[PDB]
Amino acid sequence: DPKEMHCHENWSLSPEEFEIWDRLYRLKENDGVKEPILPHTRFETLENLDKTSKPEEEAAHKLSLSEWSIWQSRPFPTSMVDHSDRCYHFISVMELIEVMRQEQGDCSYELELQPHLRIEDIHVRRNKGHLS
Amino acid sequence: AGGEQRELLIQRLRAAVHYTTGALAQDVAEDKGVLFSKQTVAAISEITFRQAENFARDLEMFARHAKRSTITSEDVKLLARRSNSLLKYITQKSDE
Amino acid sequence: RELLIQRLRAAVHYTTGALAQDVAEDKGVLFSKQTVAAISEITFRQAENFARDLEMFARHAKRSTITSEDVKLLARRSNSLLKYITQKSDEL
Amino acid sequence: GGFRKETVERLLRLHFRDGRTRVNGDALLLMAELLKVFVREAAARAARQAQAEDLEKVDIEHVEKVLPQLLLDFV
Amino acid sequence: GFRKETVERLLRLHFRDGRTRVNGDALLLMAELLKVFVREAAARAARQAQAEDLEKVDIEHVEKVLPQLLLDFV
Repeated sequence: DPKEMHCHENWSLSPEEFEIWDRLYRLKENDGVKEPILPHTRFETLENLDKTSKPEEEAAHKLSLSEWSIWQSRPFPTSMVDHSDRCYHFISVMELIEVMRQEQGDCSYELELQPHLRIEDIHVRRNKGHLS
Repeated sequence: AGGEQRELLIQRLRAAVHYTTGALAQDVAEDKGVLFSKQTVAAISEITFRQAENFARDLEMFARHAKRSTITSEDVKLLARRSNSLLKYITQKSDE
Repeated sequence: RELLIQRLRAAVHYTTGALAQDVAEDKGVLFSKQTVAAISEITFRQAENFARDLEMFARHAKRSTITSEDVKLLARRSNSLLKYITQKSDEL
Repeated sequence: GGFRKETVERLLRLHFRDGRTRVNGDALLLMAELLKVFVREAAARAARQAQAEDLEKVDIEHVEKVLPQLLLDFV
Repeated sequence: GFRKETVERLLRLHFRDGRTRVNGDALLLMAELLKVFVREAAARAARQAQAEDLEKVDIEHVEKVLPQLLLDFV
């Protein structure tokens, strides 16, 4: 005879839990804050199986993954899940980019590799000259 | 669920994930002595919903890759194979 | 050894510049040497991610040889990337 | 606890591409724990960012700061 | 774009086990996947430069594109 856990053995919220979500966490018309939405995936070079079912996706706050690029040169602590090699590779390129923003690491990257360029490895192409 | 009349199920699951996110965030707030904003909890709920979509797609493709229709513990281990803390915890709890 | 790594980086750098030249002439833009060097480093590091996943995906299907279905499994998250490659796998 | 087993199965079958796909009970309980770990990780990282900025209220900017590295650990 | 043999060297460089091998079809698919990844990075960075009305793509556009780029290919 447990009236609390009686109403939620299911997948959705119980009527007691829906009341808590409505008053405390639900963003309403009263809330002068925009709904948080993650941006969708969109390819520039592939056919996009369009996920454009929401034309309302600008009455909301699009979570930016690049607004804090300057903070992304060093690891962002950790609670219980350590950083991955995928994440460390992303931090390394950001650290590389900030080193190159100071003019230094940009030209030297091309310089240190050119003695190692074995032509048998590459598909030779014509230097069109659109690199500044 | 497929291509028509499934927005209601999405809204109900969104609300359930939002409630669970708020309940877990309150315990994190007790542990660290901070308070979470409404919009912060809504953002974490949205992140969790899309990460659940990623997890479902990964698990289904991993199960189908091994000529299986049932998602088992090996699919969850292959999902958590990337982080040492996330992989060994699974081995700590999937076996248990 | 480090010499083998530099040899592969130089190949990725030259190939990245050649592909960026095709994109540059499609949009009428110019790529900085800093931009191609950054994209080349991302491509080199992405090759490690792909290689590590493919090896673990092959062992998941009780195989030691990486096949085309493992490459398809890399695109399991995006539909547009999944329909691509799959059509390129069928045509080879 | 966190998510119920039924909510996890409903959420996964919402995004399953095939109808014949099923989930074992052990894998379903593993995913409920994995989602709870993800929520706690996001909340703890955002809260410690607010603490590093000496703010007792976690706002949207602290989630946006930790978000790129957070998603890259769970890919 | 990428040659088949260099892709085989790039993959073998990061294999943790020695018994792992790659089939020819997977190598040709991986050469295409790598070419798409580079072209995707260049096209997205150029589109950010176009949004700023700049015909010259700098590393600032790479920072704008890198997080979503890594999250779209997995």
